[PDB]
Amino acid sequence: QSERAFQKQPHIRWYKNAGLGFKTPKTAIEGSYIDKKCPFTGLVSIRGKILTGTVVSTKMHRTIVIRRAYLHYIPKYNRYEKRHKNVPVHVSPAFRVQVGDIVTVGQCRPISKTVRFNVVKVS
Amino acid sequence: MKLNISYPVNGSQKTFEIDDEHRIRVFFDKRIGQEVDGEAVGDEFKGYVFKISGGNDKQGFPMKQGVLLPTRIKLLLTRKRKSVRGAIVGPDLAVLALVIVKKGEQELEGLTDTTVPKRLGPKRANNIRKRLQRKRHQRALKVRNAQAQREAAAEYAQLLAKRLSER
Amino acid sequence: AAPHHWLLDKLSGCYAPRPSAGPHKLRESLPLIVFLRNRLKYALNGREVKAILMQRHVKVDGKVRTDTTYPAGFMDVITLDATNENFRLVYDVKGRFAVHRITDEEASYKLGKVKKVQLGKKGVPYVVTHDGRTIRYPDPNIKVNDTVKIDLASGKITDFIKFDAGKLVYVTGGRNLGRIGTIVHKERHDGGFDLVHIKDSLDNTFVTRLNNVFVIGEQGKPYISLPKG
Amino acid sequence: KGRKLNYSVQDPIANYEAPITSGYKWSDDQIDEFFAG
Amino acid sequence: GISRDSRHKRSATGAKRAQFRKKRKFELGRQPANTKIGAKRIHSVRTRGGNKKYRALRIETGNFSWASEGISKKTRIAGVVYHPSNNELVRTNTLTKAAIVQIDATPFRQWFEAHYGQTLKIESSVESQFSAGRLYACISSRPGQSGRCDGYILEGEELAFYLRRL
Amino acid sequence: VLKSTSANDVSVYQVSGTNVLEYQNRVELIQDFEFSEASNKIKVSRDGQYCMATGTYKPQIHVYDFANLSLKFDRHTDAENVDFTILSWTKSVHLQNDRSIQFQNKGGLHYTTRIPKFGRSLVYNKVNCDLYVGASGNELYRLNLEKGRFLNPFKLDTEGVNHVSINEVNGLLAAGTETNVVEFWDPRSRSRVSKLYLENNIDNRPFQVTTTSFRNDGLTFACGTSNGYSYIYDLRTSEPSIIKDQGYGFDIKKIIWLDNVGTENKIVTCDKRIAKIWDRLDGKAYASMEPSVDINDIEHVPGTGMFFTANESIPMHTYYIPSLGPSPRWCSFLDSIT
RNA sequence: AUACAGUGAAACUGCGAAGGCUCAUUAAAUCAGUUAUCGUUUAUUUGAUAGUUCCAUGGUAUAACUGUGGUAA
RNA sequence: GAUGGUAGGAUAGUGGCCUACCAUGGUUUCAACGGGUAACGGGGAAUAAGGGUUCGAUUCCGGAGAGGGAGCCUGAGAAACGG
Repeated sequence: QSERAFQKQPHIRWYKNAGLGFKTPKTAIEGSYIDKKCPFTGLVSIRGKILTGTVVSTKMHRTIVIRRAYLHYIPKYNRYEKRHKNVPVHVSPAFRVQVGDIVTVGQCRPISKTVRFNVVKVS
Repeated sequence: MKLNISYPVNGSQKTFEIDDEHRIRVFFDKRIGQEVDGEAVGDEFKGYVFKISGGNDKQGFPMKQGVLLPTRIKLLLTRKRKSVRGAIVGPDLAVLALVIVKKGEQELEGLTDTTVPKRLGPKRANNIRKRLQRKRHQRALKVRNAQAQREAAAEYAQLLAKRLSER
Repeated sequence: AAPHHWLLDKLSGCYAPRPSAGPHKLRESLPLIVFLRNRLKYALNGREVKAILMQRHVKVDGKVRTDTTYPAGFMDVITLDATNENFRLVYDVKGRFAVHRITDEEASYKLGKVKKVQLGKKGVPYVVTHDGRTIRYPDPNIKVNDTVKIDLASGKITDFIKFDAGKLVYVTGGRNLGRIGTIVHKERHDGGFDLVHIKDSLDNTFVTRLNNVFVIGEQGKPYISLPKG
Repeated sequence: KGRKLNYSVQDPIANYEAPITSGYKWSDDQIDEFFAG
Repeated sequence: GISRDSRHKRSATGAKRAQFRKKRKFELGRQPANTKIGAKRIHSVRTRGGNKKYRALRIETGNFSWASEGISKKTRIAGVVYHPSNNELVRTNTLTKAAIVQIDATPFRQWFEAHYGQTLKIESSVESQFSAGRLYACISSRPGQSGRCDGYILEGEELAFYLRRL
Repeated sequence: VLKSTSANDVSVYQVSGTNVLEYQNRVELIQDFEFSEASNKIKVSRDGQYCMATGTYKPQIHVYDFANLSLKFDRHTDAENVDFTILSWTKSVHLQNDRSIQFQNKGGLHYTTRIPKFGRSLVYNKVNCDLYVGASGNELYRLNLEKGRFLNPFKLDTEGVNHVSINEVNGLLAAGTETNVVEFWDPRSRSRVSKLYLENNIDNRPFQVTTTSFRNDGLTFACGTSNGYSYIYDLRTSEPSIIKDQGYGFDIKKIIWLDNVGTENKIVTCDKRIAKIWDRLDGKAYASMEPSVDINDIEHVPGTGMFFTANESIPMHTYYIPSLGPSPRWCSFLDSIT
């Protein structure tokens, strides 16, 4: 689990808890995974709001592309055209998310150009 | 040329309009700080030595001490492009400033034989030579500030100790 | 150019008084010029309200604070020396600043919502409020959104009101701004529309936020006196 | 290899300088009989 | 440097027709000061009020930390052999954060002989540098921002973690 | 009268040294000659004025007018530089430590282009106008200033090249590689002509050649190393050479001739701390120019006996030799002060 | 009022001006609200907040000012 | 640099914001991306008026500019209407 230089390690194995109703799996408390930006050990802290939806693609690593269809009460043509949204998300050592898989994410500390959300739950 | 001359310790200074430029030609191609004799600028002031100290040329432009190039050049001074004549003196100076550091063979009824005094004596104590109630009040307010703050801090830290004992 | 909270008549002028910086925010306060001059009318213009501020009649939160645009926000007890004027100003039911008159034993204190508790430096517990009174050493059971009672002679917390299900809460913020009744429901969500819900005359229901609500007492016994109609 | 080696033609340098006809003061025959070996 | 804004570049949707704006003061990218070895010269630049920033260019006196006891002691700099955030950076021999640079470990010899008595439990491939003098150590501090050269020594696991690389 | 360092029966002088009554007898030649604590590279233009000195932190261009004895401007360029040339007057081309290339004009910053790999050296061709840029690897590139194209890059050996130079009277492209081979290409044919190998007698470690030079006869070639060892070369029995170990010997960076002033067959060598000067056909040191700080590189002004270094201190040193030649027309009272 | 003592040209100082016209046409990217910054800067407002001591007071160097001048300026 | 990962640089800091290396991604028929004006008009941007029903109160059209591009400096705040 070390394919890059420069002392791949936690930055002070290490373990913390964001709290607020989201579990930390036992390999993510005491396991060999580094958890650089996975918020359970991580360097990031949790805040903001939590969004939920199924996925479209998980092709690249550390990219979870959620879909999010939601109801909105349209008054214009008085029928509901169905919503769709997208958000990239970093991995977690709890679930290899495949197609389907309604999961939720919490807002924190922009990681790439467009990701502020990291997976905290699978159900 | 005109020669400004200054005898500094007596406090005297006067200009002298010296024509007849082969008298002047002793100063030529001698930059600022290098000394000179009275013998080749005059005969009536022999045994004289003048440290040159710059001079405005015609068109009024000054020379600053020690660069090069006795024509005019455009430098950056106190930062903007100001024109400044070179430190070396040539044929085209209007006035040239001189400090006489040894009187030679003739008295001068402008420089030597006439002098001005200084301005006024010193004002500072150490300059004349060469509070304690505030020292009471400073020390008293300092020890009172200590006996207030460093005791009050522990006086509410003990209230934290009471809250921790009751919790 | 005015907000809604000041109860400011439109036939007044063109430039509206921006409050200066201070304890509260700009959006949740009224300055002393809009307090004294054109609300309870102890002045007629800015010159004479500056004159009485130089005379120093005002004693808001027990200190003088001679300033025209001093942002008196929620329940800062304005104290005026002549005719022993003690004024606690709260929110009414339609968004304005209802300035209730109180007495001396009630203006000897105020209360404040706690915002955060910190282990800041050198082992010192720590508490802030909406006027920012960084007072030393409360108990460990100060959660967010509880209510301290400030001493107003020194700064110490004297009493403490715990935020839980079944407490009398005041809502300052959003579309519920200035309501009282605090019990139909409790619902703590995980990031928004999370609150304790407030009744009405027919005990209707309401939604707000945690930070937009803060406790003032118990079900029938607040030690703040409240105005009536 | 995106920005790496764009084989394009660029606008301000297309006539930034101008060549010279004779150039080298030697001859090309002097080049050949200079480094035959 | 130039910038810090998304306006000059494309987002996750592929947009065009940028032509946006004259760039502001708060998109300030300063020049990349590649810190080297020399005589200690730190430029004291200003930002955000009296926020002085120490931009080190020629720093030497690295405070490098003995790992197993945590003893940050003073030494010199030799050169970085491997740093593929730029593989030309080690060709030019600069000194940035997270670089693995070589140190004449003579004060670490002094501390070992001073708080242990004898000279040489510690690993063998760093005992070879205990004997010879030059040990590998990785910079922690930021000379381009904080102006300092601090670091941590290589002791065993992290040593082989870099020696298998290069 | 400026003081002179001891040497082999010869005199040199420094102006703007680390040490250079003195305040009131100041001997300052060029006003505002000081940088931000170091110096990158200095060179003097082909005409009689306008020397250019590259910057150190917030790196600049610093053109000094010799007939005004001060600074003209300082274009704070975008990145830190390593190598550049001057193309007459106002145009000039630069390349930075990143793989980018700037074209400065009278208005400044006419273009910024790039090369695909990290570059180390640049030279310009007076004939048909293609700048050759040496970089890391198999790659020695061209940017022709005629039609702005790119050209079919010259295929090198493994590691790369430290310095490229073309010969002046006939055009023989040098490229100082890492594996001691000098890789002479032909600027006519765009092909190799020779792969000359460099030898010694000490052989400490596998040195890399870092400096290449020619002169205006077109028959000899001055070679360097990464060890402090000058070399001469001719076509006449091109396998051996004459060599010059230097007494400290880290990396020689500047070896330049004296092929346009008097006191002939003389050459300047320059490694990191010292710069010396010796004679051809014997290999004996004429003089040396020991400063109080290290040297980033040097340059020699044409027609006269003066040198301009770029160093690691705040000012730059100028070195005057009143036996190699006189001081030039804009410095024509240096022979009157010292 | 024989070391200062009121008027006060011209000089240092504290601050003043604390937000004004024309020209080429951007579709929630210009804008408005909102979430957050234990992801960050902050003059001013407000509340808080300092414990290392071997054998009666420290130095020249510049003004303003005088004096000699240059230049059409 | 398109999409992300690792590290460094620069930052007031988050950030492919920039560079080395690596992977070939990402948005879209549930409307990507692109087409124009009564975009001198519109969007609550806001005051509303005791009968004017799209006239009728205002913030903002977009960003720039101090002869022309370029570089630098000052400050709690600037790429300054005053260098």
